[PDB]
Amino acid sequence: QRRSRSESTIESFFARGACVAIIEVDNEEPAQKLFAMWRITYKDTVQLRRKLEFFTYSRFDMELTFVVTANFTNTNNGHALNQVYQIMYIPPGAPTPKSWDDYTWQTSSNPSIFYTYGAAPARISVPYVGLANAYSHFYDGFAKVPLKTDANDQIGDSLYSAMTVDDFGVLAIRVVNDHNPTKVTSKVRIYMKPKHVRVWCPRPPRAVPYYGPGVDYKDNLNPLSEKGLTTY
Amino acid sequence: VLQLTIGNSTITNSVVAYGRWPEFIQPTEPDVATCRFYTLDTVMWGKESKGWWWKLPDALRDMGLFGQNMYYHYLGRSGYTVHVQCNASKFHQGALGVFAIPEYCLAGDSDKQRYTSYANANPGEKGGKFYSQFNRDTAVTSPKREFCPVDYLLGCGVLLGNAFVYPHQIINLRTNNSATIVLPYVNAMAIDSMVKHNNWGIAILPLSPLDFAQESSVEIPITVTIAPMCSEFNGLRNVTAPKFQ
Amino acid sequence: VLQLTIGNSTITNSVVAYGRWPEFIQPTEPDVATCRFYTLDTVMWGKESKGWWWKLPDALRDMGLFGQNMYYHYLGRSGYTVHVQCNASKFHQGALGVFAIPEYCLAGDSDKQRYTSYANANPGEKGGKFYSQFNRDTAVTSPKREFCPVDYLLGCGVLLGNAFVYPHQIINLRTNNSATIVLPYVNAMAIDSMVKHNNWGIAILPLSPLDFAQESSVEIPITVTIAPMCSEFNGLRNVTAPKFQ
Amino acid sequence: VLQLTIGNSTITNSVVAYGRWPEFIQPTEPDVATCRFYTLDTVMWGKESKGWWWKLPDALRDMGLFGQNMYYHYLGRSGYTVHVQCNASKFHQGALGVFAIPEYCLAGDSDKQRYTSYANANPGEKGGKFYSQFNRDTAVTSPKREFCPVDYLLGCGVLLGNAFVYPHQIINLRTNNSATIVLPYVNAMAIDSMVKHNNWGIAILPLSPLDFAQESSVEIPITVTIAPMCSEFNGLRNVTAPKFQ
Amino acid sequence: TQDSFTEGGYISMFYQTRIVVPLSTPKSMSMLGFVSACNDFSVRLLRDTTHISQSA
Ligand SMILES: CCCCCCCCCCCCC/C=C/[C@H](O)[C@H](N)CO
Repeated sequence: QRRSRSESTIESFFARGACVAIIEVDNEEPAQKLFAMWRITYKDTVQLRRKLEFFTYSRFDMELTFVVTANFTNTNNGHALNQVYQIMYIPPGAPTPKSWDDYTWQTSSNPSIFYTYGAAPARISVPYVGLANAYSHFYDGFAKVPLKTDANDQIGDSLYSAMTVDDFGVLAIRVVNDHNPTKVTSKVRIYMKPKHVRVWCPRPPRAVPYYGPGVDYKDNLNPLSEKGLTTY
Repeated sequence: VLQLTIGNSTITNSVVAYGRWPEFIQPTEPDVATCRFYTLDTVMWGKESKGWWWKLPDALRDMGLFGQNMYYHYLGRSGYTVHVQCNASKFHQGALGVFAIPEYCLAGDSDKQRYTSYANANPGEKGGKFYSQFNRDTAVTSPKREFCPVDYLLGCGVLLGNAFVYPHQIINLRTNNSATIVLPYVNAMAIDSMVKHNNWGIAILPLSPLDFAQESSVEIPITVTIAPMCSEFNGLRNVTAPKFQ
Repeated sequence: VLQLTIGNSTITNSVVAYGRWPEFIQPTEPDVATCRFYTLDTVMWGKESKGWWWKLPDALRDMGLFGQNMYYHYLGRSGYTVHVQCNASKFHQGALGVFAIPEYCLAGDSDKQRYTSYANANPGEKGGKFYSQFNRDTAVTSPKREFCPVDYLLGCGVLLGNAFVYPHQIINLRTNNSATIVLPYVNAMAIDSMVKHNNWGIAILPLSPLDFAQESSVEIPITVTIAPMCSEFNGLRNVTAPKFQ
Repeated sequence: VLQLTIGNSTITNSVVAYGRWPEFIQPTEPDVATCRFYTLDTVMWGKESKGWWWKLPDALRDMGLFGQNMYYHYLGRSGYTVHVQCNASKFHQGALGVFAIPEYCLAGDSDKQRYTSYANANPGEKGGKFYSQFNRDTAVTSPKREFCPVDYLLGCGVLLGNAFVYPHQIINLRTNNSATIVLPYVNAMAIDSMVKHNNWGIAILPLSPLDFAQESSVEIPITVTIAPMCSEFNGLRNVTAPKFQ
Repeated sequence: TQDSFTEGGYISMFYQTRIVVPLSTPKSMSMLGFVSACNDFSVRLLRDTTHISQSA
């Protein structure tokens, strides 16, 4: 035995940064997208989702990297000075911005990153922030149980396999700069890298296209292709 | 193969899921009232049967004092011992795959996502049945809000063939007539609510179709017997009465 | 006087009946599900009240998991801790005798002997009430088959004054507002059926009539809280469903 | 509970604020002239009383030689022992919260901010009184420049319920008739001017309204007695004569 | 934050017997409630409170 399995380890399997979200933030004269709130999850994309759903439970420290790409929108010769983007983390319960100049942007206790355009992509790390002892990719249950004494069925009605409505909060991204006379549109791509990963209860990989945050399937349910029984 | 005695119930290969025996972590532990084999309602395996599925501990919600402890206390944990019995003659042929899936989330029948109701998602001891194809619900006025498992997709968007990654046992009528799986408590928490969360899912699929001699129609019984093991509850309060309709 | 904590229930002289603390003798022993204080329905002590009586363990037949274990198992044993609460002002006067009678057999209301029905002999948490005189049942067509306890005869043909030979506690409003009796398991057998046999009888008699200032009508509440102690059951089978009508 | 003797004054639970006893740091220290109990003017607690507030050392500015030393010297420091007395019968019901707030800044009555005058901000031994609502001053020509404390806002924009974070004592008439708080010297400096800066604020709030039998109007006295402790002064010069109007 | 998955339970109060008062005594009284954390208490993931707001 001289061939090794260093690259098949769980840490190596997730050691790549996967894009999990693309957020559009526009700066223009203040129906608008001057600030964008994105709920944190890996299920907006399939690749990392499929890799993680190889297992039932996980525990990993995350690393987020933000790549910002700005462009003009129908500019004739209108130009702009280098922009600064504010990415504020809003955990469940904290107030959420209602405008791009709201008081919530003060970031007194909410962590925030101020990224200057043209610099290196903004990278930070997060520890395991799970309420339980491990993350639950699959939850075979509800959060509310409808009881006999409930006045109406909606009291106990809950989404299947949904644990909490506000899983880990949102990221609110704005352009701190005031509006230039010409519109500037930017895309922030968030790349998520698990680290120190531990996994439990392996599961078969998804074989059909994802349909929503659950195991629901709707279309393209015939994956295997035609092949002769005795054809090599 | 050998005697299997738990509490006051005895059953005349057995696989331990993930190589872990059920174990304990002031939790209330009924050493006898709950540690015993409860027999679920028998199902009938025919030539046109697609499969069956049950959810644990939901299947034992009305089984003796185990259900009473489950409903009275707030959060409880329990391992299980599942024993599937299917006796056939030497001239019968077939094979059953018995899979114990942790967090056996199933797919719905409507375009709305995660819209399955608690009543339908918790069938109890009767369980449910897989289907050959995906039948989309069309009753917009009164959606059924029930699962639509697919046999070859395992009801979760994965291929049936890879389901053997889960703890499994094959009842092949030519060699064995019973299967036994010992499941420990598997969850992201040391203890969790049982009324709202199901820890395990038992799926029985007819891998090879049943056949007998040259008979057109043949059906044989399958009986599931589940023994809670090392079950402990905590958070005693008034009794929970779920709305099953 | 001091904190009295059992399981998950705490109550802010206490007499141990016969100087014996409840003790254990594979019996099923819920250390938490059953070892806790259950509060019976409050009664109202007035100036024209003759007394009240309850039967143990009958009074706890529908109290949480204790009743479920009592009905599911064949034979069980349990000690008790009875706590009677009756709070009154400094200007109230009265006295309650709380007696824990072993085998508190009561007299009927008809000329027919030992004709009392199970439903009437097992009132539950509501209990019964003594009477000043003996009212003979006259409904020959449909006899009521109910007890006819007499206050001064204690409902058993004995004098009330000698009832103090039993374990007892006097709640005298001028000095104390509560009584506490710790009853061990008393029976001719180490363990016996609970559905058909009642081990204890709690009788509360107004030894001195209630009075307050110069008010014509005064009534104060009496609340009974019973904690099973060292309760163990055996002989698990299907659930018993007595006909209470 | 026990004798409380300071200098030549004796008073027949006591809480030490922040667990710190008053202590000394050529300061002039009158061991007897200042270390004694001075009794403030009695107030009357009624059914329509919102509360009272005093400022220390301002309340003792005209109390014997303590006031003379306070005005003659430049900067002085002093701990305090506050004793609130309110005697009521067994048939009275009520509760007083006595809070010792460090730097008890209060809100004004005008739209202009921090416009309260020195004369109004330093009432002396008479103190002030809280109000149910916020009455905005409307005398633009001659603004009153006085505080407008609000009972439930504690006069500082905070909730009354959290005021217990401060050193506090509850006089509940059913159990106790007096409260005693020992305040050390609390300031950002080891010693500071007393004429311009008040180190403590004593706020007495009727947490539960006063009531007696079925009487429509009932009022009982509240008397505050404050003993300076370990008081030392420095910077002797001509006497200060504040303009109180 | 209000979440049915991390629901904590309920607190209730009932009359065990009654309130009994003699003559010449107030028949209506008031009780106060206080809440505190025990030594085992802990918090996690600092954030911004929703109680205080500023007009922008
Ligand atoms: C500006 C600073 C940014 C701070 C970002 C903190 C966000 C915290 C989110 C951490 C975990 C998110 C992703 C991991 C959880 C998975 O979705 C689990 N499987 C949950 O089901």
